[PDB]
Amino acid sequence: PKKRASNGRNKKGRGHVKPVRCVNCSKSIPKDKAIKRMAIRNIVEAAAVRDLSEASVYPEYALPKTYNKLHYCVSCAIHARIVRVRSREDRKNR
Amino acid sequence: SLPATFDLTPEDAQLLLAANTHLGARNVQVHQEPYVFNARPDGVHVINVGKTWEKLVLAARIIAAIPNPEDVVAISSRTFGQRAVLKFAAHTGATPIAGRFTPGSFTNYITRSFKEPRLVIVTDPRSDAQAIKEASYVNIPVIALTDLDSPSEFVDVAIPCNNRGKHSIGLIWYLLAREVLRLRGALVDRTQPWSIMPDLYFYRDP
Amino acid sequence: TRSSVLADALNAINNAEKTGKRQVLIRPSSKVIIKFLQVMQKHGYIGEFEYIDDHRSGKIVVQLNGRLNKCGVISPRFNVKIGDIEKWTANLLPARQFGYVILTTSAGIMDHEEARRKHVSGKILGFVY
Amino acid sequence: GRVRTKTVKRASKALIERYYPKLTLDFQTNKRLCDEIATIQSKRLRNKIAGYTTHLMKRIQKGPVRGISFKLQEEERERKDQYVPEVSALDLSRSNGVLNVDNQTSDLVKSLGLKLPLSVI
Amino acid sequence: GWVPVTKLGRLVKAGKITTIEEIFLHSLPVKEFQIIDTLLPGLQDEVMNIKPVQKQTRAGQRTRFKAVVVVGDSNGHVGLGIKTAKEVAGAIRAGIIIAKLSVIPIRRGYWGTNLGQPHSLATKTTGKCGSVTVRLIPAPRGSGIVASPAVKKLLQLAGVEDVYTQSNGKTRTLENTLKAAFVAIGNTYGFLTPNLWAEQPLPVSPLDIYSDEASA
Amino acid sequence: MRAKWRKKRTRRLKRKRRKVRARSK
Amino acid sequence: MENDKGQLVELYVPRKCSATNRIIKADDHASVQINVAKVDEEGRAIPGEYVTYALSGYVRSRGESDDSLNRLAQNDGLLKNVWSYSR
RNA sequence: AGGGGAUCGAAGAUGAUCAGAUACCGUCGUAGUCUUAACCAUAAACUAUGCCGACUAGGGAUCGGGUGGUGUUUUUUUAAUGACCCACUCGGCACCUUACGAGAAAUCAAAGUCUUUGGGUUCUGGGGGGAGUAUGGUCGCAAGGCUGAAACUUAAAGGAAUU
Repeated sequence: PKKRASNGRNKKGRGHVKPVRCVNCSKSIPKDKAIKRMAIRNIVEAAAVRDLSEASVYPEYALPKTYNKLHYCVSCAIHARIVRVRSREDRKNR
Repeated sequence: SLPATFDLTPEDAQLLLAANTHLGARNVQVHQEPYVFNARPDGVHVINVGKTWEKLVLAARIIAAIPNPEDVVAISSRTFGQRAVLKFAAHTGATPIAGRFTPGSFTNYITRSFKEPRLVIVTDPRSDAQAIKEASYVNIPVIALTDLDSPSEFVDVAIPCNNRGKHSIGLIWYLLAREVLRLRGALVDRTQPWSIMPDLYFYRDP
Repeated sequence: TRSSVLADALNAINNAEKTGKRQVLIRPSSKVIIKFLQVMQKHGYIGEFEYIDDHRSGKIVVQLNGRLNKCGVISPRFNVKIGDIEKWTANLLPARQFGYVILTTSAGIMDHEEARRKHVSGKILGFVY
Repeated sequence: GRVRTKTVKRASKALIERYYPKLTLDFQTNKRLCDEIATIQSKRLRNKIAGYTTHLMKRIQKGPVRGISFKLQEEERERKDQYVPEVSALDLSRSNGVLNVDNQTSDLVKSLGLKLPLSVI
Repeated sequence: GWVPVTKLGRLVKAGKITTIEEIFLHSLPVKEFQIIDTLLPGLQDEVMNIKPVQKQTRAGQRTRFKAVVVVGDSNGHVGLGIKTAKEVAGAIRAGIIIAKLSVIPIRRGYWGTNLGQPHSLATKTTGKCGSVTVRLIPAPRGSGIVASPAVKKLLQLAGVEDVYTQSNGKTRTLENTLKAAFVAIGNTYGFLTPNLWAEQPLPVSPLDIYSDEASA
Repeated sequence: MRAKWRKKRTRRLKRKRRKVRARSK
Repeated sequence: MENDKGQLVELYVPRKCSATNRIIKADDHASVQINVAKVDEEGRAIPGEYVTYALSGYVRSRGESDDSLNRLAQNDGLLKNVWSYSR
C-alpha cells in the first residue's frame, strides 16, 4: 500500500526532475530524491587550532571553512546510519 | 431582564485593564470568535473587555443556577493557575480537581476517582483537552476560559480571556468566584467591595 | 457545466440541512425552482424564503427552519402514467402517510396526493419528505 | 537494589492518612507500633514496611509530596488559602490611580464606559 | 444485595422511577444492569452462535469463545452486546450483562392504513456497519418478518410483526449484520416524521427534582 | 519468476514460429 | 399520532433541541440540559423554576453550541446586546 | 542515410572470488549515449485517483497579479519607482489539525454531498491461470504496435491490519 503522502519525495505538480549521481555508490538519483547534507566542517581537523597557530603566518585570523553538499542514495543512507527507519507515529516528523 | 447595575464600573474596568485581560494572541486567530476589535500594528490583537465581562455573568448565571453548591468542579491541568481553583473550592463549596486529572473519573464507576458533575470549568482547552473530551460522553455542560488562538469545540460557555499572564488568569478566576457568591446572596449588597483580593489566587514563583 | 439548475440549487439546501444551516444562498434563480418552493411552503415545510431580482438571473436566499431531513430531484424527467404514481411512492418515500412526489402537469406544479385527486398524470419533478 | 516493591508502598501510605501523630520520627518507637495496628505475620516483612513510612516522615518534615492526604495536609491547605494581601490590591494602586494604556484602548473605554480614569501613553 | 453506587440506581431502588420511558426520553448515562432487569422483569435471552478466536504467540494457541447475545421483550425494548471470554458460560453471562445494558427502544407504526395497533416501521431505515447494510421496509399486514434466520428472530423479539428486509455485502459475517441492524433500529427514531412536528415544552430531568435521593 | 522473462520467452516463441511460417508460406 | 378510538399509542415522545429542531436519540450521549434561574427585582435568584434549554450533541460537535445559546437568550430577553443578527 | 565520435558504456576480450560464475568487484572495449532528415507510437507515460459545474470545518506559509493603508525603507530626507510590512481578493503547486461524511482499512476537503441510492458525459472489469496467447485483419524496412479469443485446468488466487 501507499506509505507516504508525498509518494516518492515531494514530486507534486512537476512530473519529472533531472536525476543526479550519488557521491558514494554513484547511483542515478533524482535531484529532490537525493538527500543533501551540509558539510560545513573547518579545513582543519577537530580542535588542534593552536598547533597551527604557533606556526601560522600573520596573527592568524584565517579560520578557513570548507562547505560541501553530499548526495546520498537510499541504500547508502541506511548504510551510513544518517537516516534511520522511523515509527509510524514518528514518520510524520520533518 | 437585568437591573442594569451589572455595567462595567470604573473600579471593575481599572482592575481588568491593569491586569492585561484585553491583549490577545498573534495574527493566528480562529474565525469562531467574532469578539475581536482591531489589533496592535506590531501583531498583538485586542479583545473587547465589555463582551468578556458581559459573558462572564452569563457563565456565572449558569454556574449558580445549579441547586447544590458542591457538584460544581473545575479543572486546572496547567500548574500556572493551580492555587486559584482551591480558592474557588474553599469559598463556595465544590471539590477540587486541581493538579492531575485521572483519565476515567467521568465514565468508569469502579475507579476511586469517580465523580459525577453537572458543570465544569477549565482554563486552557488546549492544555486539558482530555477533560472536555472525556466529559463529552456523559453529556455535561462545560465552561472554558479560551483565548482567541484556542479551539472552541465541545464547549457551550467559552470565556474570552488572556491565558498567558498572572494578572489575567488570577483576576478572571477571582471575578467568576465573586458574583456567583453575590448572585447566591452571600454578599448582600452588590456595590459593597469584596474583602478578598485576586492576588491570593495568584501563584508565587518559588 | 450547468445542466439542471434545480438539481444544483436543491443540493445546497440539502447540504445546508446536513450542517444544520437555517439559511443558505441559492443562485440559479429560475421560475421552475420558484414554483418549487411555492408548493413547498404550502404545507408549512420550510420558513419564509427570499427572491433577489436584478437585471440578470438573480439570487435566492431561503430562511429554512431546521425541520427537514432529505430532499432530492430525479434527473431524466420521466414520463409517468396514472398507473405509476403509486409505483413511485413505494420505492422513493417512507410511506403514504407523508412524503410528497412533486410533479408538474399541463395545469401547473403540484404534489402527487392532490394529483391523483385530479386523476391526471404529468411530469415528475422530484420528491419532498 | 534498595528499591521497595508495590505491596510495601501501597501499605505504607495506608497508615499516615490516619496515624500522623503516632508515626514518630524515630524508627525504634514505631518499628513495633505498626504491628499493634497492622497485622503482619512476618518478623522480616514488618521491618521494611515500618522503615518505608518512617522514611517518609523524614521527608514530610521537610515538605509535602504527592497523593498522601494525612488529615493535616488539608489543614494547611485551608490555612494557605486566605493570604489576603492588604494594600497591593492591583486596584487604585500599582500606578497613580490611573491606567497606563494605549491609544487604541481609549476607543474601548469610550464605547460604553467613557466615565473612567484614562491615561494614554 | 445491591447497594447501588451510581445515581440512577438509588432512584429506582427508592421506587421513584416506575417505567423505562423516562430514562429513554432524557437519555441519562446508565451503565448498571440492575436497573434494566428491575424496570422490565420479562426479558428473554438469545445467543446466535460462538465463534472461537485464538491469540497466536510464541507457542500454541489459547482459543477463547466470543459469544454474541441479544436480549429483548417483544413489546419495544431490545439490546445487543458482544463479549469474548475463555469459557462459554462466562462469555454468555457477560453477553447478557452488556446487551441488557444497551436496551434501545424502537418506534412502532404501520405501513399505513390507521385502524389498529402498530405492526411495522413507519419509514425505511438502514445502518451501515462494517461492509454490510440492512434495510427495513414497511409491510402490509400478514406478510410476516422476511429476513435472515438470525435477523428475523432478532426482529421477532423487537415487537414488530412484519418487515421487508434487504441486505448488501458479505452477509455471511453474522456479527456485522446485527450491529448494522442494531444501529438501524436506533436510527429509526432519528427520522423526522410529519407527526412529531409541533413543539412541546422541554421537561425537567427527574434527577434534579429528586436531587436529595442522590449520593451520600 | 519475473514478468519481462515471461514476455521475452513469448517473443522468442513468436520469432521461431514466424520463421517456421515463413519457411512454409 | 392517533388511532380511530382516541388513545395516543407509542411512548416517550422525544424532546426537541432548543437551537435546531432535531430529534435527540436515547443512545445519543452528548445532549446537554441547561437550566437558567430567574431574577426577581431584588437580584436574588429564586430556586424551583428554570427556563429549559435542550441542546443536541450535534450542536456541540462543531463548537457552535456557545453561538446557538446566544440567540435563544437574546430572543427570550435574557441578553441585551451580545449577538448582532447582521454580521 | 550522414555529420560527429572526448567520458560512460547491452555485446565481447579479460583479472579475481566461488566446488561451479559467461553475475555482483577491477581494466580495455563495439553498437549506443550528441546532432541533422525520416520511422519506431511503447513505461511504475502513477496523484496507480477521467473531464466539466455547484456546495461543504478551520490555520499558516508560499508563486503570479491587483487594491488600500502620510506604513517602514531606497536618492537630490522628500517627488514616483524598487524591496518589503499590514489587511483583503483571484488564479495556482500545495501543506498542517480534525471528521459532520465516506471507505474493508491503509486514509481522503476529496476517495464527501452513494441505500436518505438520479447534475452531465467518455472509457474499462466480472474468480484465478491458460493469455494479453492462437488465429484473422491492420500500421510499420524490421524489431514491433492496435484488435483480440477458444479448448483445457483449479477452489482457491487477490486487497486491507494483527500476534
